Amino acid sequence: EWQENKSWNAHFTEHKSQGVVVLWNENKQQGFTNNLKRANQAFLPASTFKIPNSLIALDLGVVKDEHQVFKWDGQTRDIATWNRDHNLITAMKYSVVPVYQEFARQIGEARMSKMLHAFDYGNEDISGNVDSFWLDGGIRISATEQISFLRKLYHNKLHVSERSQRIVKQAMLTEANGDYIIRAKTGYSTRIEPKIGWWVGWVELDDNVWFFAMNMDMPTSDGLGLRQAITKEVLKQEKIIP
Ligand SMILES: COc1ccc(-c2cccc(C(=O)O)c2)cc1
Ligand SMILES: [Cl-]
Repeated sequence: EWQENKSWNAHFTEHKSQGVVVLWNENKQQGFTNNLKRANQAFLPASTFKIPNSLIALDLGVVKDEHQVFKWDGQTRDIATWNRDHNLITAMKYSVVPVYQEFARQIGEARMSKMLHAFDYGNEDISGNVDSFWLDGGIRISATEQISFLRKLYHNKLHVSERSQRIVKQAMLTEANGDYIIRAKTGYSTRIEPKIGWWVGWVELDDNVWFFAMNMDMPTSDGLGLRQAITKEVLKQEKIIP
């Protein structure tokens, strides 16, 4: 049911890094990873938390739809794409933390906690600031737990409306061509050690879906592109994508 393929470790060592890739073959109900223990190691989700955060905001009506404009608050931040108006699609695309912090404040601690328990999300612990716990609070989630959560989202089995789940899956759209569709979300955790990068989502094929969750050590922002590049090298090696 789970199989460990250490040959994938080469994809991390080539960049003098360390990490895990977890793949789940939905048709076969079989999982594959280079490191079974790290596959189950729990980290801060960082911006991968925008997936459940989006679902909750939509289902509570904090966000009406994917077109509602959230105006820039006028504070110039170090990420240029953050200093502009956004909707849910672009807020996800550019991982706009301040927009989602406003979501979290409107959701509030009580409803946020209830919804994460309902989602069985990670350790379900939101200790810390209601608008930063996923960056520097007590919430933790592993790669296999990310896949478990994503499988529910894909099948519309989370305890929010179908509409909310469809909109979030629209917002997760990352790449699409004649060969595959990727719906995914990046994360970059820097506020508490160890600094890591995330990429979680799935690859839609004609007759199967491959769910994936990867994280890797990320001492500097220079390596952020490796989150997707390493995942794609594994998918290519396993003949999942050309
Ligand atoms: C060194 O600090 C930072 C802080 C934030 C980012 C960032 C901001 C928005 C999107 C992404 C990204 O995943 O593409 C990364 C980078 C570096
Ligand atoms: Cl879509």
